[PDB]
Amino acid sequence: GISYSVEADPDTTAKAMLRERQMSFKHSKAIAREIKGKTAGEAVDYLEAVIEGDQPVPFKQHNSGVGHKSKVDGWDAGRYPEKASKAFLDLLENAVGNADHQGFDGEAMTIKHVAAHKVGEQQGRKPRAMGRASAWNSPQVDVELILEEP
Amino acid sequence: YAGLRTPAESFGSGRGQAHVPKQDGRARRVPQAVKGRSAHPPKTEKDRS
Amino acid sequence: AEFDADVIVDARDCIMGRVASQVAEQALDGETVAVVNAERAVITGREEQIVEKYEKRVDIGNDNGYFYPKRPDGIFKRTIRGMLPHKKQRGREAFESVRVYLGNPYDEDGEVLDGTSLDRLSNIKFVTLGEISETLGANKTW
Amino acid sequence: TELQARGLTEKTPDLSDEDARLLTQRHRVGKPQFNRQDHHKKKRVSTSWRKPRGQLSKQRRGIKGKGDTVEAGFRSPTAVRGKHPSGFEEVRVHNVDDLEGVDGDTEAVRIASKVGARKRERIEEEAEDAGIRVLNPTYVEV
RNA sequence: ACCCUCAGAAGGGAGGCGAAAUAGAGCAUGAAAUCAGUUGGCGAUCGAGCGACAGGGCAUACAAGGUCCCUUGACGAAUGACCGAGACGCGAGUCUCCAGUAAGACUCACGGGAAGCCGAUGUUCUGUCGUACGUUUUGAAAAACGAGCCAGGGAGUGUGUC
RNA sequence: CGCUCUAAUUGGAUGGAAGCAGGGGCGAGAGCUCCUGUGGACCGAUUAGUGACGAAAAUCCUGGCCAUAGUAGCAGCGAUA
Ligand SMILES: [Cl-]
Ligand SMILES: [Cl-]
Ligand SMILES: [Cl-]
Ligand SMILES: [Cl-]
Ligand SMILES: [Cl-]
Ligand SMILES: [Cl-]
Ligand SMILES: [Cl-]
Ligand SMILES: [Mg+2]
Ligand SMILES: [Mg+2]
Ligand SMILES: [Mg+2]
Ligand SMILES: [Mg+2]
Ligand SMILES: [Mg+2]
Ligand SMILES: [Mg+2]
Ligand SMILES: [Mg+2]
Ligand SMILES: [Mg+2]
Ligand SMILES: [Mg+2]
Ligand SMILES: [Mg+2]
Ligand SMILES: [Mg+2]
Ligand SMILES: [Mg+2]
Ligand code: NA
Ligand code: NA
Ligand code: NA
Ligand code: NA
Ligand code: NA
Ligand code: NA
Ligand code: NA
Ligand code: NA
Ligand code: NA
Ligand code: NA
Ligand code: NA
Ligand code: NA
Ligand code: NA
Ligand code: NA
Repeated sequence: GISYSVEADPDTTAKAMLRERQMSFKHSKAIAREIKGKTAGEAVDYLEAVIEGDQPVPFKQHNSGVGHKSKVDGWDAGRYPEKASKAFLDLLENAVGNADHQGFDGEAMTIKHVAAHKVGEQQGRKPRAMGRASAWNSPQVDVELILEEP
Repeated sequence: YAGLRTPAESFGSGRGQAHVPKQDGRARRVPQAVKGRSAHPPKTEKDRS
Repeated sequence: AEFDADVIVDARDCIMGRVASQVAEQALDGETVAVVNAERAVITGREEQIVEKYEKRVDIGNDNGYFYPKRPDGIFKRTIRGMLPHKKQRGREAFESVRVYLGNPYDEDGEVLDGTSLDRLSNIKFVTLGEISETLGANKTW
Repeated sequence: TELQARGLTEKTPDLSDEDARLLTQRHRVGKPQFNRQDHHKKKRVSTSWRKPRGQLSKQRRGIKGKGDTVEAGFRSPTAVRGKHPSGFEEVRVHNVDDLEGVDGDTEAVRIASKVGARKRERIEEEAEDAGIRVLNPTYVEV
């Protein structure tokens, strides 16, 4: 697994992590990218809107064949990855909770750092025609989050 | 006989593969193959005197 | 709309190629040039063959394209571009500091460059850029 | 309160006029990188020099722009070949006894990296006393 | 261990042990290919063997390199004037003298200056040259053959005789 | 020039060896060497030997990995639930 790739002052910071999550790593890069700089509470409201289908997540890198979305500003392709979004909500619920237990105002803290990392693949095999089998794997994702006072 | 204890055979042309002896889909015997024989190894017969 | 030209060249009764050659050289030396009275610029030869060459350039093309100008405005501009490495930084800068005009939008009368003037009393086989454009189908806006 | 290197760090060797001239030449002329052909085109191909053997190799054929090929004509002047940029001739040192016979006017010493701090301390103080510069000195808070 | 969080013997947070947890369980070290975030340089008007050699921009903690810039002066290979005077040429221009003079690369000395400053490194811009590599071939950039990328592995050895 | 192990002679290391990463110096070059960080126990030099001693390639071997791609398939069958 990963370790926090960024320095964090304990007196003004809160941390959280997700480990070996079986979810789309590509959806994860997109979500992290979009919620960084936001307030913990803002991110939560954002992700809930994504899950609801009222707010699209811009797909700037992994966008092949992705249909354009009108609510996407400055870009075109976007989607509503609910699974990875739900996992991020768990990450934020934990972070904000850790933050509160430390005396901070969890929700009001800024997302100083958020990043997904592909830690591996749960390997699978799919039988194909002609007596042959091919890979059918599941990505494993770690994600760090550092909340900071503003 | 190190590396020679195998009936590995090459499939020849046809499957987009190099003509290398294989056994159970695994290369064998030849010196460039992992687990293959040592091409020119130390030999007991050599006069070291 | 205003062009601070260091040099204003008068193309009336002047050999387009010889003017262009000098305007190219100067623009590459840092000079901002303005070619005036392009419609009255001239090219020597048999009008019929001259026109065929330019008509051919208009007809040439495909999807990728071969945009060839019909107005004496562009013809001259393009003629100059061919004497400049317009795809290189220095070439493009020089070309962009050169502008051709129909008539004279300035107060000053342009200067006649040496060796470019054509004596009408000694020549009958030549054509006016404006005449070429009219033949090409351009709208005589001059 | 600040960091200062032990030893005669500013010491310079005394060279004949001809040696200083040749040293200055080597520094001025320099040499090409002499990196292997196409090392930059393939990660699996390292920079380490290999004579181009290809029958069709552009570098082997001496085509301009494909890099210089190793030749004896590139050798540095005999009189200065191997000298530290300062002009000193280097002497590899592992202990205190290695300092014996070393001319501090003409040679500077380089303590092998493997030598520990305890032995370096003795070597450094004993070298300074003999008027010998240590190219890789310890920096202490003076 | 304890506490908080959680659907939770999960995981996370805080905490504890140890010289070291980036020694926390397929747990010594931990390369490359490569991925996430981020820094420097370039960047949505522009052209493709990706570079070599020159020269500019921007970027740079220390260490392990310390040089570099301008006035002037000294030395000064080959090469080598302008101007002026005289003399020729239809003319472009040339001859003689000024003069092998002034100039002339490198190097040095005096005085002044730089410390991102000189080298060097990253990136990028400009100039010149440039259609990989290896092999097959008279002729390969080749619309001839091979390789997705990287790491590791991968081919003159022994006896006898001459 | 570089690699392995042997021998003689002779050195380095927990006051931090090998290795790795980034960086400085030397050599026409093979390659040598230093600094910083990491690492936490081994490592050289000279001379004489030794040899399963040097890779960019063989539709080379094994392993790992990127693009392909959040793409094809998860519809088609007289049993449409
Ligand atoms: Cl993925
Ligand atoms: Cl067209
Ligand atoms: Cl061009
Ligand atoms: Cl006429
Ligand atoms: Cl030699
Ligand atoms: Cl010199
Ligand atoms: Cl041989
Ligand atoms: Mg689509
Ligand atoms: Mg079957
Ligand atoms: Mg074996
Ligand atoms: Mg390379
Ligand atoms: Mg480990
Ligand atoms: Mg043939
Ligand atoms: Mg190898
Ligand atoms: Mg010895
Ligand atoms: Mg080869
Ligand atoms: Mg493979
Ligand atoms: Mg596709
Ligand atoms: Mg039905
Ligand atoms: Na994209
Ligand atoms: Na929009
Ligand atoms: Na949009
Ligand atoms: Na067997
Ligand atoms: Na024997
Ligand atoms: Na003409
Ligand atoms: Na056309
Ligand atoms: Na540069
Ligand atoms: Na071949
Ligand atoms: Na070739
Ligand atoms: Na061809
Ligand atoms: Na593949
Ligand atoms: Na071998
Ligand atoms: Na293959």
